[PDB]
Amino acid sequence: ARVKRGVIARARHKKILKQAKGYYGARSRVYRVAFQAVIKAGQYAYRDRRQRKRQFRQLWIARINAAARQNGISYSKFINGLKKASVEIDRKILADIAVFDKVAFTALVEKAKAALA
Amino acid sequence: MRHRKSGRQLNRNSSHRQAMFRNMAGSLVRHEIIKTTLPKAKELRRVVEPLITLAKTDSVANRRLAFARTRDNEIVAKLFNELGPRFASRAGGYTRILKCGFRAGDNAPMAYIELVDRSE
Amino acid sequence: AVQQNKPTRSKRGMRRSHDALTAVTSLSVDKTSGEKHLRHHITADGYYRGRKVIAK
Amino acid sequence: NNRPVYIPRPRPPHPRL
Amino acid sequence: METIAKHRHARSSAQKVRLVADLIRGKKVSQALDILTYTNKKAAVLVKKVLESAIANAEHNDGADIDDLKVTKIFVDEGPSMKRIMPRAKGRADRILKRTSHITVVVSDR
RNA sequence: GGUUAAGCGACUAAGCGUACACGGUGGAUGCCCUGGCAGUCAGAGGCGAUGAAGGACGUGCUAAUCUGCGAUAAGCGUCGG
RNA sequence: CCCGGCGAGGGGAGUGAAAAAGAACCUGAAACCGUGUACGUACAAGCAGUGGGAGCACGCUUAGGCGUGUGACUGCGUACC
RNA sequence: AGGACCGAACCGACUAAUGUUGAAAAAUUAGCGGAUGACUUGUGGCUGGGGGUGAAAGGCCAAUCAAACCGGGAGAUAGCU
RNA sequence: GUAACGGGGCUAAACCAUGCACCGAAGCUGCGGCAGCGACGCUUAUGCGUUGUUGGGUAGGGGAGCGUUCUGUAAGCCUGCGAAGGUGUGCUGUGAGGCAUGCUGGAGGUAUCAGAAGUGCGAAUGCUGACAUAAGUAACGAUAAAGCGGGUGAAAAGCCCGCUCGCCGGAAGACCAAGGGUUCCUGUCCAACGUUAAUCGGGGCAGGGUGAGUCGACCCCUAAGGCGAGGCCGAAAGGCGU
Repeated sequence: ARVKRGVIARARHKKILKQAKGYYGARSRVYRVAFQAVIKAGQYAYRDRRQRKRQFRQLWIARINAAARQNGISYSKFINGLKKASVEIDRKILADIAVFDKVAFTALVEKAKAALA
Repeated sequence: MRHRKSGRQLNRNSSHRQAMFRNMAGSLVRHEIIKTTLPKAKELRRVVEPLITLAKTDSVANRRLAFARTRDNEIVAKLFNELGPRFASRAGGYTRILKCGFRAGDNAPMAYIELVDRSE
Repeated sequence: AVQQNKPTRSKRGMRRSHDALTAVTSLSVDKTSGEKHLRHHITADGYYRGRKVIAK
Repeated sequence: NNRPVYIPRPRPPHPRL
Repeated sequence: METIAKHRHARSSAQKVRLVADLIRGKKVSQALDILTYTNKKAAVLVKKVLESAIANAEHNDGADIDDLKVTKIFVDEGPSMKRIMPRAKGRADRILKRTSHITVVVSDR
């Protein structure tokens, strides 16, 4: 029983093309070349799903260091004071507080200094 | 480099170019008007105008030289008989060039070259 | 003496960008006949600088 | 739409021995 | 108002007629007419014929007063290509593509 | 409000990239086939010097091909449907 | 009927369920070639992607983002068998 | 008289240049050797594949020759890509 | 081309001893989601109030699944108030996929469970058709050479006529032999070809044109050579030859 595969091939090609839509040059026009992009795009997405956590941690650490140095204390000393005071707040909320409300960050820093000293 | 040199080549050798100029000058002076490409008329001025300059004067040797140039007994007869007196009072500028667009065959600059005459 | 890889339509269009022509934008109207003609050229009918030049 | 029937024999390689 | 006009199966190539089309793209009817008339291209007359057909269609089959008309949409497109075999050296055979182009002119008052 | 200075600073697209709408070359997919492939049921397994198969040339009102035919030439006669 | 070259083609009219069913004629996609729209791009280097990402253009309930296109800048990132 | 001498047609390609996806699947310009004999040519045949022919090079046998082309063994076999 | 800290740069931002803090992975921990393995309290062709553990992977081995043609189900169902294909969207499943719909289309398709594959393409210097690339680049096919005027025509350098310039002229002239089969002439057109246009052509359509006792073929004879009545030979075919 001869079976024609044109419909299935076209469906798969359209799926790949719609996945690859938005790329530059032939990467969004040629299926043979667009297929490589979608696999590479998936690999990049898989890597970035992990890289994003560490990059946001980097950004939050930088923001906390900036705020602490502006207030008159180093990031390491501030974190040590928080740990000695038994504060479980994380870098994300710490950075949000530092960015928006300065008085709250001043309270955090002074409590950390009191715990340290 | 062609610094100050004069004389177009027209994609032709010396013999072909001189024959072309001779024939074109003969036809131009025979018919009082011809149609030719603008470079051809520009290079043909320097040939035709001295013919009229020479024809201004009349003598046996002048007639012989005017025949040797343009190699046409009828043309030389027309010269010294009608081309002389009709321009005896004109010093230079015996020819006029009017651009008339481009040839359809190959899009070449076309222009009509004619004497300053024909005010009948 | 031959291409290692196929150039792209972007580069092709960039190269062809300079191939576009420029309009004359110099249509001159005859003083007498009031006809459009190329500057320093005789009109189609045979009128130049008002006076006739072709007599045909 | 016939495929080229005759193809010339390749140019002899340069001596690489 | 569309008042379309086209000349299919034109001998001139689209790549060489787009150059002429761009000159008149978006200009007034009279300006385009004179530009095409005094353009030194075969495509110039080829598209001037189409422009004349379009303006005649506007005059007759549609509203009069061609004075307030502009060439809004004009574009040149390739057409069917004819295969020709040209002998070459060493017995090699190459294929010559006699390219034809479709030219469309749309003229509207607004 | 004006003169001067410093800083900052959009508005440009010859062309190009992305997404959308509209066009064209192109005959892929979908549907149909008096076209093919393989079998079962039965016949027959030869044609021909009372000139075989296969062909040339002709054959209509018609310039040409297919089909049938042979100077009785898209044909004639007898008997049936 | 008109443009056009007593052409080709096209535009009107009519036939036709349908004429982007017009003989280059069923359904009519892709590589490829343009137009218009919105964005970005003429001091910025490399598998041209991913995460973040300000702004701009389109509609929404509510008046804040949400759906799509674009996306400067930034960390990482040397195609497939 | 000369398997003579110089030199046209004719035969061949010894040198240089151009041409190597060329005008041509070995060509064109000028030089170059024979040009009354072992010369050449038109026509018609004979010698057919481990065979023909070969002033003999492993040369030619329809642009293919240390064993032609066409169809069959045959979808030979490949421990190889 | 600095090039033997990565660079900037550092006299501590160089090396030894100690300490307290922090960054530091897909490693661990916290949460949620999925699948296999063994147990016990129970469900008993299956959930688990559970428990511990496993889940990188090539060749390879095992298990479970998605897609399409056709057959039974199926003369049942959807379908001209719109099937199949095409084209975008929103959901949905660890997935091959599935569902509905905006527009084209126009008359076929097919639920669930089973049966067979010519059953899934991204490569094999793969095959067929089309389109890009180079690129609007080379080239437009002996360096014997065109100009003017008039005519037709929409358009003239190449089409027709006239005057000039040039080439072959032991040929680039005229007859034939072999070889082609109407290309020869006229009228008519630029659909396709002429390496461009063409009104022109050895291009498209129609018509006309080939007159032999003295030309040649045909015919009589024949060389080389072929066929070959009988005849000789050879497994057959067939080879020689009067």
